[PDB]
Amino acid sequence: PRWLTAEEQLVWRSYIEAATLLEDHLDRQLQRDAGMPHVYYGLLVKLAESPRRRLRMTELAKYAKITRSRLSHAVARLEKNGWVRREDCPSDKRGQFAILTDEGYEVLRRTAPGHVDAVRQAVFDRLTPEQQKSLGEIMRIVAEGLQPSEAGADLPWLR
Amino acid sequence: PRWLTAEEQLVWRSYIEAATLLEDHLDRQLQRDAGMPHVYYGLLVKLAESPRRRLRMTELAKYAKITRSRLSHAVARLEKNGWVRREDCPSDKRGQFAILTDEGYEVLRRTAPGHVDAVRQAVFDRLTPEQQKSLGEIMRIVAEGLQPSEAGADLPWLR
DNA sequence: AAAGATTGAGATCTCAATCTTT
DNA sequence: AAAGATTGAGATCTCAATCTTT
Repeated sequence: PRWLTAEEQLVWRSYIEAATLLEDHLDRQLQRDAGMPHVYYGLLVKLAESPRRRLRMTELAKYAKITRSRLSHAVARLEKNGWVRREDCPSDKRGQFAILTDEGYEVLRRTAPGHVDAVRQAVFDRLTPEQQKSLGEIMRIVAEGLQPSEAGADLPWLR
Repeated sequence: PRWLTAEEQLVWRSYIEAATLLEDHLDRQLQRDAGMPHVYYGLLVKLAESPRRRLRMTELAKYAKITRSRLSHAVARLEKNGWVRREDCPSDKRGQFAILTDEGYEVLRRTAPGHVDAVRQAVFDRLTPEQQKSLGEIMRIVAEGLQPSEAGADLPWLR
């Protein structure tokens, strides 16, 4: 039997709040200004960044840190509104590509500045360089920790 | 209305991943070992901590940083499985109390150690004291920033 | 009216089952 | 068989509408 010290509780509690408030603030900013939730927007960003604006489903899920299932549903929804389309992998008749359409790229161009502001104002404008450095070192460890290479691990995109 | 440096962009990414992986890891740990998602478990923890193991709805929402709507739905679900019950406020026939049942308390006693481990292994076991200090200072600013007292704001529990 | 809280519908996420291809 | 990916059902969250009490 362990437990958390009161000091640790304060750290953890303030993490939980912050995260829950950020996701809320950003989801809302994106739902009004761009018509989609934060996770979806992130998918478009990752494709926009990819070679030929495309990425195979599992690779997309891996970057997003979500499950293939969630990704499929999300891309059905994004395909419906025309921001994304799908193609077959030619060498492997099993794979599928998610490709960002022109119109999808135009929604990023239209909305990103808004979304960037919101992410600035909530976070980066409030932290000294030292803490920005410190935040990234910290989250990278937490992330690294939760996606080890070790064999039979429970990674979302391998679910 | 400036741009984000590439460094800042990378910090932000690694934040998003970490958070998305933690919520995933903890939701799953709590869904198997305790039969409920992380946010719900939090509600039980806050009541367990409260005087008389009870708290009025809006107060509960304010601690949890969620909306009243989400809270009502969540407490219907917790009431159904018997971990929570409701009472009327006697002075104000408008208010409602959320009270943690005995059996609900027994689910915390049973599961907390598991949940604490999972939160240790993912986070605290991986950070030096300096970074634990640093994390809390950082998130507390982000949180404080997103819930100002200054009236014309969009706080979940006031939605 | 506004405050406290709930409701139902539709959107999304999770889980398990399924299909095809390797 | 396992890998890549999708489906549908049920669980949960959001949004707007609603009800009761102040």
